Amino acid sequence: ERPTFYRQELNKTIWEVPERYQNLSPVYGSVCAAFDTKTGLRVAVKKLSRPFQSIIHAKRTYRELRLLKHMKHENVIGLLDVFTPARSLEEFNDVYLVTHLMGADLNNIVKCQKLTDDHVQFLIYQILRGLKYIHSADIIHRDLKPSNLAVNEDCELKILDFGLARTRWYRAPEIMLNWMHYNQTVDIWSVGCIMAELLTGRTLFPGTDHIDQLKLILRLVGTPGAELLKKISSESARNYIQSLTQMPKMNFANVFIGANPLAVDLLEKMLVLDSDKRITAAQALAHAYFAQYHDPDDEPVADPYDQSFESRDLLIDEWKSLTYDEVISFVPP
Ligand SMILES: CCNC(=O)c1cn2ncnc(Nc3cc(C(=O)NOC)ccc3C)c2c1C
Repeated sequence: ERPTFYRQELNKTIWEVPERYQNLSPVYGSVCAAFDTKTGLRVAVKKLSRPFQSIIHAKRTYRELRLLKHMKHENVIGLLDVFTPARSLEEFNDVYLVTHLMGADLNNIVKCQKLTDDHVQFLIYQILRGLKYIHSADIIHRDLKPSNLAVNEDCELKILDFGLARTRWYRAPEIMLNWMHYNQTVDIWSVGCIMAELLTGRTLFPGTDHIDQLKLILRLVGTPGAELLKKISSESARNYIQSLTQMPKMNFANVFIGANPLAVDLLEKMLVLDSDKRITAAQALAHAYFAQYHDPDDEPVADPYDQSFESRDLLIDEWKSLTYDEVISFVPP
């Protein structure tokens, strides 16, 4: 039961999409905003770039599609559709993924603007809820930031681009210097930088380079204590820390002047150097800063997700064909 595609040489790249998708307006892939005719609903259409013209892209293509098909949560971007103009696995070299189009990202909401505590509470609460879900399926975002967080006019939020990362202002210090083995709280640190910027209106750690980034982070969290350093195996990481000039951790109360007391408590719990001791998503959800929204019975986790392919070393065409299977087997929500 195929459909009828049309061609749009607009962008500097050719778009070949189904009839229902009209008024393509451009906005690892090029994305267009478009108007779905079948639903009168505005969507986001993504054309994957050279999905199968390199082994890394091939695997990433398969990875992104599996994740989108499996993830069903109100705070995690969902897949409306996936298609290709190709009529056979031999013709397949293009992949399109369609999503809901939201009104704005977080990069603009705080665009030189301070929010209200309730606004912040609600935004951060949804990130944590969507994060708990993703983390439960054993997926980590890795590059969470204002731009991949999509919000609509009613402040309802969805997480974008998770699990692909397998733009320095939101990365955990341990994932930046490559020291102490990282865990899921790497996303918790990003949330910290985002929640802070949401309350203050300014970028928490607005670095100008890798080295200068660690500077700012350490200016606030203070240099790693003996407890942390003793757990750091990397010699190169140890040489760097031991070479820095000692610095005390600041009191977040005298940093986040005026913010709701509990906000500062949650913050302090999120912006910790010790990944071992950083609060988790599920744990941050139970925090009192969220008593108005917290609901232990409406904070779902993900059904088991088979990721074994991650340990696969296949050929481009093997990845290509597996994707083709995911494409044709797709059924809309
Ligand atoms: C607030 C205004 N902006 C938007 O609505 C908006 C802006 N973009 N930009 C890029 N991609 C978007 N969606 C998307 C995300 C993934 C994905 O997340 N796969 O990675 C696991 C896959 C395909 C698509 C189409 C997107 C949306 C929905």
